[PDB]
Amino acid sequence: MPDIKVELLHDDIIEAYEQEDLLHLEVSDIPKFQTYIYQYSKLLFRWGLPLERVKILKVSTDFRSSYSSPYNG
Amino acid sequence: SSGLIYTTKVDKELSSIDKVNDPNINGLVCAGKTHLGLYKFSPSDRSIKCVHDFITIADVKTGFNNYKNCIAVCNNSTAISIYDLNKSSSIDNPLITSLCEHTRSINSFDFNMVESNLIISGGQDSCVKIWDLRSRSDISINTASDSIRDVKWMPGYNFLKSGYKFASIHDSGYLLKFDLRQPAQYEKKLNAHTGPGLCLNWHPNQEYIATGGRDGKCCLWFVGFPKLTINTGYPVTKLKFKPAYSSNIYNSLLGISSEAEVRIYSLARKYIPKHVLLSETPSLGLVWWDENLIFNIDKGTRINGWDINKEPTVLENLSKNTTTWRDLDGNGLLSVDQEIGSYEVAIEPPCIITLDIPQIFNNIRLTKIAHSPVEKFKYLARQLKFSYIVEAELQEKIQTLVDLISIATHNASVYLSIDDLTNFKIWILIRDSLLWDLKWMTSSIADPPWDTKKLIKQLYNQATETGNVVLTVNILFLFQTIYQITEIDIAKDAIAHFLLLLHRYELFGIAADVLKYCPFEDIMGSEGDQSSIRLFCERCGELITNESSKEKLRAEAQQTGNKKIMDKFGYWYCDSCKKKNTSCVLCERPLKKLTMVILPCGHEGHFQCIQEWFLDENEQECPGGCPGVAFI
Amino acid sequence: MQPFDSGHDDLVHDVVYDFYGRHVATCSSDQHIKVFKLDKDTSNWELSDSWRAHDSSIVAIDWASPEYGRIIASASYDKTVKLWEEDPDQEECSGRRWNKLCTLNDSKGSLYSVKFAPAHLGLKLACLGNDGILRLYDALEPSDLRSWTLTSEMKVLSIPPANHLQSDFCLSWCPSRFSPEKLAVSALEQAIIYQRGKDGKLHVAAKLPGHKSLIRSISWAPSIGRWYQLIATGCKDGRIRIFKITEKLELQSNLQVELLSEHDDHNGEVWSVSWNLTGTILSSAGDDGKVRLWKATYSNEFKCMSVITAQ
Amino acid sequence: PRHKYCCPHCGSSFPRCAICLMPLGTSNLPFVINGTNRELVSRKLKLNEWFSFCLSCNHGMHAGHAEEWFDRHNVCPTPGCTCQCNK
Ligand SMILES: [Zn+2]
Ligand SMILES: [Zn+2]
Ligand SMILES: [Zn+2]
Ligand SMILES: [Zn+2]
Ligand SMILES: [Zn+2]
Ligand SMILES: [Zn+2]
Repeated sequence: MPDIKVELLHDDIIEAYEQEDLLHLEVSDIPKFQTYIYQYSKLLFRWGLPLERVKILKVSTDFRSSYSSPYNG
Repeated sequence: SSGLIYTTKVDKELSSIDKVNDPNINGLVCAGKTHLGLYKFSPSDRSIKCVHDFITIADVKTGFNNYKNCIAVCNNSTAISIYDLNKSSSIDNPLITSLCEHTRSINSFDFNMVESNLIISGGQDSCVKIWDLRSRSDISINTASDSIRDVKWMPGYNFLKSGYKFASIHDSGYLLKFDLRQPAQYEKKLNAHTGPGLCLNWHPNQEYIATGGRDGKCCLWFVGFPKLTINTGYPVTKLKFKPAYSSNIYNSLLGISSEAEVRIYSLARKYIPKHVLLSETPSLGLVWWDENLIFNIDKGTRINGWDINKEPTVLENLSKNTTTWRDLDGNGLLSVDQEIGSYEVAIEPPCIITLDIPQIFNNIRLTKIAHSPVEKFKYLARQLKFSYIVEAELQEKIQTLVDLISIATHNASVYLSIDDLTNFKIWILIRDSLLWDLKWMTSSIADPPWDTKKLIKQLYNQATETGNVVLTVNILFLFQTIYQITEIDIAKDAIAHFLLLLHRYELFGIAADVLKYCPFEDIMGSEGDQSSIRLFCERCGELITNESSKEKLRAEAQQTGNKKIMDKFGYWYCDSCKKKNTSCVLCERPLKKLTMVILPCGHEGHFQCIQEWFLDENEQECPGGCPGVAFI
Repeated sequence: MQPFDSGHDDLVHDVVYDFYGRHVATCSSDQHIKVFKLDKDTSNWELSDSWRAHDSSIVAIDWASPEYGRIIASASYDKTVKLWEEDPDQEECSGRRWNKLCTLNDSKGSLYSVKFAPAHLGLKLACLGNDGILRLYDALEPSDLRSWTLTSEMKVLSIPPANHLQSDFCLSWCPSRFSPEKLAVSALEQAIIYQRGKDGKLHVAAKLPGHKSLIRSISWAPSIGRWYQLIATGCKDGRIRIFKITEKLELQSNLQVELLSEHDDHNGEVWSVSWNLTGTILSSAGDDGKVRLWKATYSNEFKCMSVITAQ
Repeated sequence: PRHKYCCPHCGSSFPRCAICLMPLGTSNLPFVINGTNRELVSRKLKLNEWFSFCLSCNHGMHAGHAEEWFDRHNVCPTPGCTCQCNK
C-alpha cells in the first residue's frame, strides 16, 4: 500500500468561497452600460428627478472604477 | 521490419539453416531434399550471395576446429554424408566418408566443440554412437528406450566437462545425460514433459537444460523439479541459444519457436517475449550467427537476417495503467499502480488503487478553507415527480399547464426541503414561465429571452452542460410533447441512459416508477411485454388465454358502465376444461392475486404460506409431497 | 474504499468493471485473471476466483450485460479470444469457478482489443488485432452462449504493417441506444468511425484527423441529453484529444468531426483514457503513473481538475 | 438445472422481472434483493429471489422485488396494466 497524492486545481467550490461578489461581471458581459446609463440620466434630469440620475451615475461609476472634473477645484 | 538487414530469397527447396563456426568468414549454409550449399552474406550491401551448390528431419550443423570445413547431411534414413567445404570447386568429390549403422532412420546429430573428430549420432534405434574421424562407431550405448528426438553436445565455448557430455530426449518424456569418459547405464535420469519430448538445449555457462515438448511447455531444468517453466502453448520444435557469456542464469535469452515464429524470450522475464521475428510465413528453422545476428528460413523460402540490437521489444507496447469510473461523482476510481520492470535483475505485485474522490475532495476543501452525492441522487430520484400523472383541445392544454404548474411547484418544494437553492430557482423559473404561457393562452424578428419555450430550452441546455442528470431528464419527461426541446432520438437516449444509470445503483423500484409512466413507448425493448407469463392448464393441456371470459366481461362492463366487473377476469381458471380455481400448496385455499411458484416442481403458494413453511418452520422440502429438495 | 493489492505476478493490462459496480476483473501478463467482488461489510474488495486463461499476456477484457449472465471475454497474444462464465456451484477462489464457452481461434495475428456491444444490438463481440481486419462476432441465438458466428469483417487498414510489434489496436462502442450502430477503430495511427448502412454492411462514417503517433486508447462519451457526442483518444506522444461529434439524420446520417481540445499535461505516453457515466468528467492514464481528471469549463474547452499521482 | 432454468425446446430463458428486467428462475444474482440469527436473514435473502407472478394479469416479478415494490405502490409495475395485484 503506497501513498497517493491528490492536488485539486481550479475547484469551483474553492473559487466560489474565494469571492464576495454575486456575479463576476466584466466589460464584455455588459457591453454598452455607460451610454445607456448616461442618456437615461440626461432624460432623468429632463424630468423632475435629480436624485435618481445621481444614483444611476453612481452605480455606473462604481462599476467603472471597479474594472479599472467639474465637481472639483 | 526495423531490425531486418538481409532478406534474400532462394527459390530452391529449403529445410534447414546453420552457419559456419569461423570468425573470419561470412558464410551460412542451407539444406533441402536435393539442394545443399553455402551462402555468403555481405554486410556492405546487406545481401546474401551463393558460393557453391553441391546437388526426413536432421541437422545441417557443421564441424569445429580443423574439421570446420565439414558438414553433415542425412541423405537416406540411416545415412551420414560428411561433406567438405574446401573440396567444392575441384575434381575431388565434396563427400568425405559415409557411415551407416542405425536400423531405423537418424533423427539428430551434433559435432563436438572440443574433440572435432568425434561425431555423435542417434535415431529411433535408441542407440547413441560416437564416430571417430582420425581412425564403425566408437561407443554404442543401447538404452532400449523409445525413439530419440534430439541429441546435442555440451557447448565448449571460448569463454573438465567441456565436450565430454551430451543429452538426449525420448518419446517417454525422460531426459538422459551421459558422460563420454565413463559411459554407464545412466549418469542422471531426469523426468521431462509428459508425452513425446521434442527438443532440448544446453546453457553455455551453467549446468541447465531447457526441454521443449509437444504439450506446449518449455521448462528449464537444473542438471547440476525445474527451475523455470514457460507454458508456451504450442509444440516447441526448434530453439537456439545466443552465443554469449551469461554469469547470471536469468540474464540470458532463449528463442522459442514451434505456424512458427522466431520469439526471442528472456530468462528473467518468462512471461513476455523480448524480441519477436514473425516474418510473413511460418518458419522451419532458425540459427544464431553471433551474439547480435540471427538467421532463419521460413515457408516463403527466404533467407532472413536480423540484428537484435536494432529490433524493438514487446515490453514497450505494453499498457502500464488503466482508469475506470464506477459512478458519476467518483466513488469508485481505479488506476493500476505498478512499476515498469526490466529484462534483467522478480516483480512486486501491483496495488490496485481505489479512491472515494468526493470524500477526499471534501476533506481537502474543508482543510483548505479552515485557514454524499450518491445519497442525494437516490433521494432526488425517489421523491421528484418525473411523471406527468377545438375548444376541448384548448381546455386540455389549459389543464395540462395547470397541473404542470402544480408539478413544478412540488419539485421546487422538495428542492427547498433539501435546501438546494440553485435548483429551486430553476423550477421557480419554470413555474413562472408556465404561468406566463397559461395567461397568454387564457387571454387568447427574434423571440424574447423570457419566453416559456426559450427559457426552458436554455435551462435544459445549461443543465446538460453542467451535468445535472435529474433535472435534465425531468424536463425531458415533463415538457417534451407540448414544447419541442430537442430531437426525439436524443430525448429517448437520455431517458434510456438515466434508466441504465438508475439500474447501476440498487434502485429498481424508482426505475419501474420512471418507466411505467414514460410518454415514450419504446425506451427499453421493442417486443412489448417481456414480463408476461403464459400457462398451459394442469388438466387438459391447452393454453390459458381465457378469451371467452375476457370478451363476456368486457361486454358486461361496457353495458353496465362500471369497470370493476373486469376484476373477475384472471388466469387462475380454464375456460375449456372448466377448472374452478388454483389452490395453495400449503393451505388449499383459492388463489387469485399473487403467487409464489416453487421452481423444480411447479407448485403455487401465498406469500405468507410459502414464507411460513420455508422460513418459520425451517423445512427444506416442498409442502406438497415432492422429493426434489427445493430448499430455502 | 481503500486501495488493495492483487496477487498478479506481472503487469496488469486492462481493468474493467461489471454493470452494477461491484465486480471487478483484472487481466495481467502473468497469465491470470483475478475477479474481485465488493463486499457489503466494511466496504473492502474480496477475491472471487483466479484462473489462468491464455498462454501469453492478456491485454483486453470486457464484461457483458448482466441480463446475459456473468460473461468475461479476454483477448491475448495467442490469436484467440475466450469467453468465461462464472459458476456459483464451485467454491470461491478454487479455480474451477469459471468455465470456457467458445474460443475465437479465427485470427492469424495476435489480437489486441475485445469489446462488448450495446445491449440493443444483442450479444455482439468486437475483435481487432494485428491482422488489420475488424472481426464482429454475433450470438444469433443468445439462448446458448457457446455458439458464436462471425458476421462483419471489415479491413480497417490498407495493408498489413511491417513493424507488427510496434502496433496497438483499440476499440470503443457507442452507447447511443436510438442512433444507428457506431463503432470506433484506432488501427495504427488513424482513427475511423464506422456506421451501419441500409445495406447491412459497415461503412466508414468519419475520420478523426491529427493523431501523429500511435493511438493507445479510445473511449466514447455517454451523451445524456446533449446534441453532440464526444470521443476521447489517447496517443503515444502524451496528447489527449477530445473530439466533438455532431450527428444529423450508404449511411442515413453524416458525421461532422470537429476537434475540441488537445492537452499535453502528461509528460509521457497516455496509455488509457476514460469517461465517467455523465460524459463530463474525463480521466486519463499516462506513462508517469499520474491520473489526471479533466472537466469542461465555462467555454467549450476542457481543463485539468486534479492530478492524482502515485508515490 | 438447479440454478438456471431454460426452455428445453429452444433454450430461451424465462420472462424477465418487471422491476429489474433480469431473467427469472436463476439464482446468484449480481445484487442482493433486500426486500422488506443471520441464518434466517440469509434464508430470507435467498428466498426473495424466486419466481412470482400475478394470476389475474399474468405479470412476473421477483419475490423480494414484489415485497419492496408493493409496500409503496398499488398498481402492477408493467406499463399499460391496470391490476391491483396486492389485493
Ligand atoms: Zn383446462
Ligand atoms: Zn396459502
Ligand atoms: Zn412440489
Ligand atoms: Zn427482478
Ligand atoms: Zn395483476
Ligand atoms: Zn399486470
